[PDB]
Amino acid sequence: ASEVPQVVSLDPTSIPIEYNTPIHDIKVQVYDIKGGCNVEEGLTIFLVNNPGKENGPVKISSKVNDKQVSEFLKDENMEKFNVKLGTSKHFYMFNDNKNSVAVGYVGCGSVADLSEADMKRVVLSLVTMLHDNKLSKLTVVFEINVDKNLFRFFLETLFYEYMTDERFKSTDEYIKHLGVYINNADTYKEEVEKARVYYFGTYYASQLIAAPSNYCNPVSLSNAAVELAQKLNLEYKILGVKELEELKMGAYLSVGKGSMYPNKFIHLTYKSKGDVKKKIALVGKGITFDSGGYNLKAAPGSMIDLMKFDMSGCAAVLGCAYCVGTLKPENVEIHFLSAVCENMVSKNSYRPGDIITASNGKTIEVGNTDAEGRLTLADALVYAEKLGVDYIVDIATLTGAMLYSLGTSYAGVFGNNEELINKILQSSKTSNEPVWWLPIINEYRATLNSKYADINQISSSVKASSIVASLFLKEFVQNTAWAHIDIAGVSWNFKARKPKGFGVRLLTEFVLND
Amino acid sequence: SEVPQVVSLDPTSIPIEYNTPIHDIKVQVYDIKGGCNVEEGLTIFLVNNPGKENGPVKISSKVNDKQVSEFLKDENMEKFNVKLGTSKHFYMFNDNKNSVAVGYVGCGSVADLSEADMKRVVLSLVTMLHDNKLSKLTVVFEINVDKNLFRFFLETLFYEYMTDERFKSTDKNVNMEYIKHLGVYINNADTYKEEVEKARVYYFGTYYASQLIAAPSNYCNPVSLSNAAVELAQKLNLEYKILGVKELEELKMGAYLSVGKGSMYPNKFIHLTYKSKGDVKKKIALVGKGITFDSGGYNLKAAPGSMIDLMKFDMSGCAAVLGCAYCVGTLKPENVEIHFLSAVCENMVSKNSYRPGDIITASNGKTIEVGNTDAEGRLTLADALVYAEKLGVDYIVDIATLTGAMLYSLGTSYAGVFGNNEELINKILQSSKTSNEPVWWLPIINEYRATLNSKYADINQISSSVKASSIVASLFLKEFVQNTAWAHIDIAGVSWNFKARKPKGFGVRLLTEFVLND
Amino acid sequence: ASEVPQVVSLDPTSIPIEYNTPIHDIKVQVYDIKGGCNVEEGLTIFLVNNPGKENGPVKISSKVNDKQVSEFLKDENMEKFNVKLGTSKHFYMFNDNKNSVAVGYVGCGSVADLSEADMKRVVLSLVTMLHDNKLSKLTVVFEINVDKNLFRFFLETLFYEYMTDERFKSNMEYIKHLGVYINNADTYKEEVEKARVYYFGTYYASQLIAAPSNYCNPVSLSNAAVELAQKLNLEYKILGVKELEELKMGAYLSVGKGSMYPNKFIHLTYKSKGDVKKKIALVGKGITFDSGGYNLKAAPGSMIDLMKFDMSGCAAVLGCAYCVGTLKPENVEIHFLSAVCENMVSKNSYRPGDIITASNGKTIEVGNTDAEGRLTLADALVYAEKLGVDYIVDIATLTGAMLYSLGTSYAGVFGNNEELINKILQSSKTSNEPVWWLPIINEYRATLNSKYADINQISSSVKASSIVASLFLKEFVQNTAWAHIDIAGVSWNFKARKPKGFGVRLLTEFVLND
Ligand SMILES: [Zn+2]
Ligand SMILES: [Zn+2]
Ligand SMILES: [Zn+2]
Repeated sequence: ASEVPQVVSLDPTSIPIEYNTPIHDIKVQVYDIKGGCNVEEGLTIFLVNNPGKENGPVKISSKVNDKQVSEFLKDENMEKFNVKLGTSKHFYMFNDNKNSVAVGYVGCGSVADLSEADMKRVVLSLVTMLHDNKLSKLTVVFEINVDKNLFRFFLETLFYEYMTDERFKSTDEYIKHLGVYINNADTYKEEVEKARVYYFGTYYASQLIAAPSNYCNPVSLSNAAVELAQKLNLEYKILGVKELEELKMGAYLSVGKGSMYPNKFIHLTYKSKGDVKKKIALVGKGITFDSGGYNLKAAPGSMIDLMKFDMSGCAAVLGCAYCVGTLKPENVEIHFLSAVCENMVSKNSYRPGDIITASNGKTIEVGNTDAEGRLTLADALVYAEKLGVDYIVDIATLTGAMLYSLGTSYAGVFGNNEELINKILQSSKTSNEPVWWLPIINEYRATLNSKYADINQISSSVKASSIVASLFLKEFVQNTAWAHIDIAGVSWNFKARKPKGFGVRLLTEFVLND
Repeated sequence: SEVPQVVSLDPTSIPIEYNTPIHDIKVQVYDIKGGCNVEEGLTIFLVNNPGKENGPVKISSKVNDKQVSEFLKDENMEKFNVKLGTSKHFYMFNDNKNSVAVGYVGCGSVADLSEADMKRVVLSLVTMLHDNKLSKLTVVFEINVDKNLFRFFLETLFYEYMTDERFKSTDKNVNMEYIKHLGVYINNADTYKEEVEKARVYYFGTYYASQLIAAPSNYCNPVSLSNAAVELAQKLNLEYKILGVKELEELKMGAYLSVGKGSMYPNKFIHLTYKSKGDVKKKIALVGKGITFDSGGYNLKAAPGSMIDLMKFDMSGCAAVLGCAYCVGTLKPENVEIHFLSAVCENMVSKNSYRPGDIITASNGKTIEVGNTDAEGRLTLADALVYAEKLGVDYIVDIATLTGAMLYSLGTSYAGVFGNNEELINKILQSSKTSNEPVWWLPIINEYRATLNSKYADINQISSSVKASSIVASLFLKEFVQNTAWAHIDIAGVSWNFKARKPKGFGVRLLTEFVLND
Repeated sequence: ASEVPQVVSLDPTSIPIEYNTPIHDIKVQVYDIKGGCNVEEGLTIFLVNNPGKENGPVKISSKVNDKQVSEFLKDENMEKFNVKLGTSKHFYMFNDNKNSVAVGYVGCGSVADLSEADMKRVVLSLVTMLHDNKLSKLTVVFEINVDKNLFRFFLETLFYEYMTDERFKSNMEYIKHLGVYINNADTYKEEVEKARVYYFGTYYASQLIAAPSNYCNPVSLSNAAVELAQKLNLEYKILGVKELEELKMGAYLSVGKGSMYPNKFIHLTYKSKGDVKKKIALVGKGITFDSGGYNLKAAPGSMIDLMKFDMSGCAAVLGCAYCVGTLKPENVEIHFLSAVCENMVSKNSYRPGDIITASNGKTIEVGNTDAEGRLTLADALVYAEKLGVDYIVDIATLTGAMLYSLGTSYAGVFGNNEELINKILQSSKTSNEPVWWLPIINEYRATLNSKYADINQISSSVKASSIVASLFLKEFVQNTAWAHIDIAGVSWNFKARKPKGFGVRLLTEFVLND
């Protein structure tokens, strides 16, 4: 940890982090639906669908251990309501002990197998029932089929969407118990604490992303990474400017020349206690603010105000270290890397046209100072490869063109090894964080031929930027299976005006499945 | 106090002319009933024809000279008309056989002249003084004007006549001489005599504001401007205090300090005070926006129409306040205590600048999410308004070149006024009427307040959905006044005279009248 | 009826209009709150506040005539909920007779004086419940204070927002009963059928606006006006191209030159049965599609896809004819005028630079074909002044600058007569359609001095376009009190994606109170 420089004494010197969240105090109990449902304090919600009958009637199938409640929920009363996805209703009644109880349902539609996006919709409806109601307990009854992974996803999403970030509130009551009734409850029980770990990894990444760039700068972000490593007993090394110069990391150093915050390179290590059978490097893009540099983000739709989110890759990688440090997988050694800097406008900034030398000796002609993420990634990839790992996976908010290709719902994966790419797709399936494979088109490579330097940073002819940037990055991996995840489109949730913490669960499923 | 320089040729003060040639003009008001002596220089009749649009010129005064009277006969004048702003020059020999210049300016056919009408009349008169060498001008009012409008006539004649040559070097105007005497003939002269020296004080407050606004950003920076304010206070015997960065850190003025983080000039907060001898009945804070240059910061002013070359003028609010301090310090009103406040800084691009997305904390403890670094004026004004309210004052009035949207609502002639108290608003509209500086009341629409809701901070600096940005800025400002009558004058559209390529010094007379009226 | 031209046989030949709406089937009853509440049937909603306590607990005071619901409404239950403006909850339960009811509340925040905008939010939250409700009755309990006009505004807004427009389409049932409990119920009763009339005026204007330009064109619009006039027994005349040529309406006819639809000038008249003491012309801008013409709407932000709404003023004037023809004021004669045409790109369109002659003989130099609204209004105003009326009021979606001056909530009013402006502002207050007085600054008039014509259509220097447009219109009224209402910013509800029908209630209040 290093001292964070300040312009004025009011400049903050750390990122505030909440570790002990109210989600962590919630006691979760899972019961088997075969024993019937007890219905007492709090709110009890049934998840009901009607397969094949679009907006069909509600029917409650589980046994309920209360005669008054069973009478309320009989088919004759419930058929006046429907299962349209996301629809919900609240019921109030007195039970067999003459106590008042709150019951309800959320509609899960008429398709038997819910997609990740469907389930999020169900969760959002459920969370509007928790907001503005002081409840001590929620009980959820699954009258719908879900596999183990989708059940976990239900929990993670619930926790994440319910949790509210109030770190930056100044002048401006969570349940204590969650009951779940499900068929074959004993097989779903194992997902509960995994879900709690996954929730905090994602929420932790989200806290880092959402923290503005005066709070979250290269020095305070690397200090947060140190403090994480100390709580988790990971090994850690933060490389500063003198060390970076010695390693000849001139692509990464040039991007950070115009910042008042010194570059800091984050290297965290998890090692398994047993024989190591696989070595992995996870590389996240870490630009704490992206002004564009002398290629300033001034054009309509450039969104300079969103640019604190340009370290979302480093955040996903640190959220992954949290989950890995907590779950403790065997047989694996994982390095978590991020070349952290800030891209600013200064007398000291690198310029359009500058020629700079990366730590593998390749000279690069800078065509646009706003394509800085690929320069910092190029030195981090060289460093990752020198570690002698089996796989290198990077994750980055790299290109705006992602919005035009896959949009805000799916991230793109590119890579040089099909087996690795399949493992990432497999991890997408089991994490329920959607990614789609996109090609590295070798025909475009000639457009990176520089008249003067070994290579151009950008294409002056090809508009397919996310592909061009993957071609550039590929030049910095000589002999290792490598994949690149571009999360520029999926990282920020525009509708809810907050980060998704996207990638933490995807990467962690990758490591654990391996 | 010491102004930092990058090279030794960078200026270390704003040049300021105090004893201007207007101050050397001897002015005498004479009653028209005695008739006009016509003996030297230029004599101009202000003449109308009520009813008859572009009607003929007919002189109504007695003139105590046979020759000049002969020249001014109706038959001779009938070739000429009274269309607003039209003028003519005559040359003749009086009874003492000395050459004499005589003339008229047309004042139209509507016997009640607006502020804009009287401005056209003065402009034509000033064209008659330019490119001529004259020792004496006399003006004969053959029109009806109230006391305020007669004073406006003199203030405007003085301001428009005065030429600002501080930054000329090889191109100083060789042929520029000023009159030494001004005679005015008018009905019931004794009653207008009091307006002469008041006009002279109002002219200078206004010209002084103009000098600071016109001074480029390399002459007028936060250190040199706060230094000029100290000098002004010292000449007037006002109490004064300039708060520096260490004091502003202790006061926790985080919104104001974030704006100046990227500047080579330390933030300086100006606080001057005028206090009447005897009973203080009203305490007022006047707060002026004092951004000495506004580049936009990282939301740089790069879009077509953004006029970054005009942005030395973004301290026009602070100039108005300082010109007001001049008039107040000179005229010495009773029963008031006036605080003249400006949070002065410069909005620049640097490794040190604040960024879009940053969350900063104001001196009242409110956290603010920056959505655009070029909305910097309301961040500075938020901390200045907290400071003003902690002074225990009865009224807070701020004046500011805040939003370019003023050009689309009121344009270049009228300023907009917003506020939280209808009595205060009405006092401002009243002073608008007696100062002849036009203002229009605009609404603070509370339905837009929800668009300032921030997901992370207590409040957003800017709306992402509402385009009525002068209204949104006022709703933002209103959050920094808890329980005091407050009004806000947006002068972004009126401050610069685009036609004449100079400042208006808008606001000095409006604020003084407001103070003196109280 | 004129025949509607068609390019293909599938082109529509009329505007579909619903006259008998489900709102017209609602039986409304108003009871005094001091008597306590009958809650035995249907959905009951309490409007509740907590003055001084930001986000304070809900507390319901009314005595209710049901033991189950009474239990539900006890303080210990309701304090789980808060009063933040627009927040709502509602619960299904069984009443003392084991019939299904539902009960809830809508939060009215912590300030006793509700504004109109505040009241819209309350209504929207109530409407959200209604759009999921199939109980046959709604009871609204006012545990808050509102004046007569605000209560009528509550009803108008409830009816307007509840009603949904399904004319172009190929969960709920509309209620049949509405009960209101409010203090001084006897005085509020006279507001009910006035609200229902104002609601339909506003909805009918809305149906015209929302109808796309292939349904709603100069011929189909003026046909609709004739059918309206017939149903209300108003006098009517539609002026066609040959009559408009005889009348020398050169400015209006030039704007419509490029359209396939002939210009149609609408003139309806209501005349009171008694002595006529005031004569009024209401003139509405009626461009059924504004492409901009050769000055095409191609710049970012020009919103060409919204430009079916450029007949909003005409629609307001026609909604007002409905209300006036229904309510039948005494002592007045009202002329409802619109110069209807469509502004298109064609070999036949007028061009930037054309000099055109208005029906008062003034020659006009066209500087921009997208400032067509004021050309059509110039001839309409001349037409109106020849009728010999006491007051002319025009209403028009005239300048996009309105979004930069007053925004989307308040319209601007400009005029040549202080007393008429005062009556408009007073009607704004009583109709709850907000307007703000803006000046006609005479110093800008010189910017309309054309080198070649009598006058310019636009300024080439002044950016205050709403004022400049008003200066231009003012040249076409010689000696009559006139006011101009610019509703460009307030006519379309961008968040709800539908028209407001703005101006119907303001116009009616103006005519009813004069
Ligand atoms: Zn970037
Ligand atoms: Zn500014
Ligand atoms: Zn139009």
